[PDB]
Order: sequence, then C-alpha cells, then structure tokens
Amino acid sequence: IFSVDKVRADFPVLSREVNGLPLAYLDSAASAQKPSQVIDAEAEFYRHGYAAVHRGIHTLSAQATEKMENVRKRASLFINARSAEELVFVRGTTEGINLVANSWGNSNVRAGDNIIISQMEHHANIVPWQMLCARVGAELRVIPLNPDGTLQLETLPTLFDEKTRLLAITHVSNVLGTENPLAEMITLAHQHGAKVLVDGAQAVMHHPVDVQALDCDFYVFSGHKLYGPTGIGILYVKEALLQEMPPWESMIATVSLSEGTTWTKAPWRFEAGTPNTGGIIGLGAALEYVSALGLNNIAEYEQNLMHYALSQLESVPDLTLYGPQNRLGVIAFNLGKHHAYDVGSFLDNYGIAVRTGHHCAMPLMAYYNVPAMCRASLAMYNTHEEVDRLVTGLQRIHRLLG
Amino acid sequence: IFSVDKVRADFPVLSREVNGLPLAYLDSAASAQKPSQVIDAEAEFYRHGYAAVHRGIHTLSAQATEKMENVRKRASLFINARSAEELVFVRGTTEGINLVANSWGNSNVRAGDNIIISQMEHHANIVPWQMLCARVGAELRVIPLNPDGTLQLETLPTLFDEKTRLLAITHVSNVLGTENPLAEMITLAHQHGAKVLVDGAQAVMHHPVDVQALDCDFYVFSGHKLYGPTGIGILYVKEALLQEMPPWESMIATVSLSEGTTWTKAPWRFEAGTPNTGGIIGLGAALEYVSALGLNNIAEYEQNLMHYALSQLESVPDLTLYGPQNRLGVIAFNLGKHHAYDVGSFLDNYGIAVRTGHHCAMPLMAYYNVPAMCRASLAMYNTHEEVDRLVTGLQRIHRLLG
Ligand SMILES: *Cc1c(COP(=O)(O)O)cnc(C)c1O
Ligand SMILES: *Cc1c(COP(=O)(O)O)cnc(C)c1O
Repeated sequence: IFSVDKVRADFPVLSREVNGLPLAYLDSAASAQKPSQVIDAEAEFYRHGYAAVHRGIHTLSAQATEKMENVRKRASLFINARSAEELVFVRGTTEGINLVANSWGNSNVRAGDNIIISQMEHHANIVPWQMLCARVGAELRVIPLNPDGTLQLETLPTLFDEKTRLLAITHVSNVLGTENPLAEMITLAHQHGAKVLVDGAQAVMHHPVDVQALDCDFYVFSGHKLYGPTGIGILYVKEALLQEMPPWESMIATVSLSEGTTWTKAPWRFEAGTPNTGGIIGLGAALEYVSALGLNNIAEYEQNLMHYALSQLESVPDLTLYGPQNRLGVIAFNLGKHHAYDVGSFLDNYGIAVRTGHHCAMPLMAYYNVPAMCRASLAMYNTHEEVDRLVTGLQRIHRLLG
Repeated sequence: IFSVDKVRADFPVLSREVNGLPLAYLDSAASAQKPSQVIDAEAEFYRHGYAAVHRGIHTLSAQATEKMENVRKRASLFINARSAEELVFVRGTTEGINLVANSWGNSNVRAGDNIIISQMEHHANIVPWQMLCARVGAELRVIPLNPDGTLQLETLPTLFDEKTRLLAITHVSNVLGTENPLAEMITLAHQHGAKVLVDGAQAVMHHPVDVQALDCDFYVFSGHKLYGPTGIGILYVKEALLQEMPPWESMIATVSLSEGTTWTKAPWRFEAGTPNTGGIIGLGAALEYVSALGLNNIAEYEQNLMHYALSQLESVPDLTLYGPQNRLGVIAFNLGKHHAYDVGSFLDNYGIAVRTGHHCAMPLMAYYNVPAMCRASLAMYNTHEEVDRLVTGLQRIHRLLG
C-alpha cells in the first residue's frame, strides 16, 4: 500500500542538513516540499515545450495552450467539478478569495446585508469581507469558537437571516486542524438564499474533496501547499454564478479608443495578463502525483501518524495543545510559559522546522488569550522518527528552561 | 565578444523540431525562451532550499527569505534604481500597471483631470486608464501616430495642461519596435507637474535601462520576456511616491474583528499572499545571465541582425512593413492581401514561429487600417540563417498563393 520510504525518496529536499543536523521539516502547512516529478515536469516544459499561450497560431504555442487546458481539466476532475470551465487559475488562495469578494461581492452585497465568517479564519478569508462590508455598508458576523477548537454550530441559525448573502468558511483550520461540518453549514446557508465560499487551502492534500457533494458555490486552494509550485492556485465557481460574474480589472478582449472595452468569457475572463504556465504545468504534475499515491491512502497514513504523535506528546510536561482530538494535519501547542519563538528557536537548533507566531489567524489567538502558538505539520512524507525528535526536543527544552 | 553560437547552446528549446523541421523561434516578443541557467536555478531552489518565506524563523525559511530579498536588490541594480525598496514584485506588467492605476491613480486623479496615453499602447497600458477616467470623471487623451510608426511628438505640448496628472507611455512598441523619445516626453510632463509611467516590457532585454537617468516615476516590465520564468514581473516606483501610495485590495499586517486591519509598508505592502519564490529565484538567474552577456553586446548583435533582416526582406514581393527604420526587436509586416493568420500558418509549416493577430494593440491596427499583422521577433539567440528561412518562406507563400 502506502510506503513512506518510497514517498520520501521522491523529495530531494529531505536530505538537507540544517544547523549540521538532518532536517525534520514539520512546516508543510506553511508550504509543502515538492517531489522530483513536479520539479522536473516544470523544468521539462521550459526545456522542450515553452511558448506563449494566448491564441498563438504556431505549433509550440498551440501545444502549450493545450497543456494548460488539460491541467484545468485534470484539476476539475480532482475536485469533481461538473465542468473544466468552472475552474479559474488564480495566483493563490488569497487572490482567489479577493476575486470573489470584488467581482461577485460588489454585485451581490448591498447596504443593510450581512456576511458570515468564523473566528478561526485565516486573514485571507477575513480582510476581503471586512473591506467589502466597508465598501457597501454591510455587516460582518462571526461564528464563535468552542474551547476545543470547533465552531459553535448552534449559533448559525441566529446568525443567518434573509439579509445574509454569503458564508465564508474554512474547510480545515490552518492552526487547529479542525475540519468544519461543511455539508450541514451549506444546507443551512442555502435555505436562507446565501452562497458559501469554502477556503480549502488546508484540505485538498489530506483526503478527497468533492465540490458536487459539498454543493459549495465557491471553493479555493493553493498549489504550493499541495506539493506544487508557487504562484498558482485554483478557484472553483458554480457555472451558474461564474457566468454571471462581472469583470474585475486573456481577460481583455477588444479595446477601442472611441467605443470602450470588452472582456473575454469566464473562466478566462478572470485570468488577466500572461498565465503562469510554468506553475500550471507543475501543478498538473502535483495532482497526478497525489492521485497516483491515492488520497485515501494518504489520509490513512497521515491519520495514523497523527495518532502516534498525539499519544507520544502526552509525555511532555507542561504542554498545552489547542484544537480537537480528530485534528487533520497540524498540531498547535505552547510549552509552559515559554515564548513560542523561543521554543521554535530551540527546535530549529535541533534540526526541526516548526512555525511559531500568529499563523495569519490573530482572532484565533485572541480567542485563546495567547499572542502566538507553535505549530507542527505532519504530512505524508513525515515519519515516526521525526515525531520522536519533536517529542524528545520538547522534553529537552522543558528540562533545560524549566 | 558576443557569440550567438555560445548563447544558443544555453537554450535547450532551440534544438526542438516543429512539424518535423528545425525550429526557427521568431516569437520572443510574445515570450522569450529560457537558458538552462534560469531553468536550473528554479529547480535547484525547489530541490534543495525550499521553504515558506513569510517571516518564518527556522533556518530554511530565513534562508529563502534572504534569497528573495537578494533578487530584489539585483533587480534594482539592473535598472539602476536608487534603492531596492523601490521595487515591487508583481505578477507581470499587466498587474503592475493596474496596481499603479488603482493605488496611485484613485488617490491622484480626480474629476476634471486628464491622463495621456499613446495610440501605440498595449491594451494593458490602455484599459486601466480608461476605467480610472470613468471612476473619477477624467479625460483620456491620446498621442497620435505618424505613418512611419513614430508618435507625433509635436502634439504633446497641446495635450498637456495643468490638469494632466499622468503620462502612461511605452518604452518600445510590442508591434512596431519603435523606441519612444522618453527623455523629451518626461521633461515635458514634469514641467506640467504630471507623473510618467513607462511600460518597459519590450525594452529591458534589448539595451541598458537606467531609471535615474530617465527620471521616470513608474517603470514596469515582465520576467517572461526577459528570458525568465512566467508569473513574475517588476514594478519600479520612485521612493517618495511609493511610500505615499495607499493599499487597495506580506501585505496584511494585523487583523482584529473589533479594530479592523493594518497593512505592511511598501514595497511589501503591494505583495499580497505568498510570493512566487520559484519565479523570483529564476528571475534573479535571468538578470545574472543577461548581465554576464552584456546588454551593450546584446544590443550590438541584435541591431546588426535587424539590419540584415530588413535588407534581405527587400527581396520579398508584395511585402508591407510597418514601423520606423530604427526599429528594435520586432518586424511587423503583412504579405499582399493575404490574411496574417494564413501567412503565419504557412510559416509554421516550415518550422518558423511568428505571431499574428492584433498583438493586444487594436488601436494601432485601426490606425493602419488593417485587422492584423504578422510579427517576427529577432532576439539575441536568433541567427542570419533563421532570417534567411523567413525570407525564403515568404517568397514561397507569395509564389503559392499569389
Ligand atoms: C495558506 C492559507 C491561505 C492563503 O493561501 P496563499 O496561497 O498564501 O494565498 C488561506 N487560507 C488558509 C486556510 C491557508 O492555510
Ligand atoms: C507583453 C507586454 C505587456 C503585458 O505584459 P504581461 O507580462 O503579459 O502582463 C504590456 N506591454 C507591453 C509593451 C508588452 O510587450
């Protein structure tokens, strides 16, 4: 079945030394390492198939245009969209959410309306809605957290009303690892006539995602967290909404100095300038690589690795964990009264890469009354030995610093 | 001493066959091929140095952050900016111009003002200004063309008045190869208190560019036309202007659900989300590669190649050329009454890649009373033998089709 030894052999960076020690990279939630299959797919495109892709007549350009559109089709099958034309290539999740907030938001949210977010959102799924509610005179409502890191689902009937136009909600928390009950939340939102955008940047690498089963109206994720290149992400929009969305800024179609400007049809309408064809080719290879391993195989390995880490972390004195027992992907923690950045600095000195800080989720930190947390990511190429290095390191820090 | 043979050996795509014949890639103005040094720099980053850059403290993240900031410094020296912090990493020229129009334009162009562009502008340097003039109620004024493809410089003094806020002008036309007299135009604009944005997307690969000597207020170009990766470009803004530009839509600094949002300072203010670190590393390698060849050496070789091409094209019956005698980089043409797309399709049969259509410059096409043109690019890796194949192919099409 799944062999972590064979998976690790695909990732050249895992041989790196840091501070003279073999790297234990526990920060895939910030960005994932890339297998050779992804790196080489992008390089081979540049070495042998590169051209511009904007309606070029010559053979190299026509073949490159086909490669790009085949990646759009592969991505649409990956999330089980009904049509490839429901997918927009964006620069990343941040840009995809802002695109919805401006194109769809400015045309559908008006004075007196409200938008619902949650207290656990990444800043990228808060600020565009704060700005939009400021542009039009709408109200931003917030689903509160429970101490265990889940959302208070029972507050949703009170927060929704006939003026709620959109729920913007994370699939999986980037700090807590919480997987939100999207199917139930989407059912409730649609009864009030609201749309639902799902921030899926921390979900698509952990298990299969089916946007038709979810029935979400928008879904966004980032290529670089899905073992792929930087500078590329995917925005999915239901065709009925996407074909109605007005232009934002293969996007400009015609220009006249006397008659004005027209724009191309969606999804190309929202892909201005020159595509990041290199990143698109690499992203396609990342989807092929993940699919070849099998997302259910990945989910089982990662779930068993998480269970091992949580059981082992019970032997660390004065450790505080944040989030639910059934967390996906990440473990958020603090050690005693020590500053998160000090804990992170000692772990780095032991060759272990974790992330410390507010993790672009300051309202979440405020809820737990801390300035920062440490966060360890446990991805499909991580091992028991790396978990053991984390646990023994935390025990070592507690012994030395009290 | 420039050797085209030594240069061509660095570009693996040039060994490609198209339609069974050795490739003659005459479309670098659409997008440039990349040397192995650029492809490998990006791949080596992914293989051995990859991490997130958003102020991560662990060793790999700190090192990746330093690599990105070293590229910003290298790019600032490449265009002779005063400070590396005058440069913003943008997705491309299209996005860079829109950034200026939305942050600077919305704060400096008001009802009753005017903006001046030219009739030869790329759509990306037209539409942002058309839409801004509609958001605020300003007038868009246009420098007309001459038959030889130069701008009517003598009309500028009457187009400028005390209400002119900005001149947006191309350094080198992407269709005609006209190099505009920026020194005179910038001197005139500044006498009226206007700022100047220069679209330099077709200039920076052909000769040295010095933004202090030009004294332009904004300068923008694209990485993929400068032998670099897709998905990355550069926006230069004078420091005094850049630090006054407000945010539009590391960019988010702090988020509070009760107190609102703050943003980072420029240039980072205008780099939202996750940087395209792969493309930045490759862009750095492209600047190194070009600087090692020498832009004055590149300019000399390309000018002699252009002179040879224009002399040889005189032997083609029914050939119409568009543009001035001292064109840079590109030759725009049509053959008899034949459709440009048909000419390009036949050349593609001979293994020759040219671009056809309106080249994102429909007002230019309308001036010449044609729907489209063919465009051959003559870059630093092109040769006399490729020119000869273009000439022979055009002669063949004229013989076959009339
Ligand atoms: C990383 C992340 C984002 C931002 O994604 P970018 O690709 O950096 O724009 C948004 N939401 C979540 C949950 C994330 O983990
Ligand atoms: C290519 C080009 C643009 C657009 O640049 P992108 O990287 O595609 O955004 C704008 N202006 C000129 C003159 C160009 O040649």
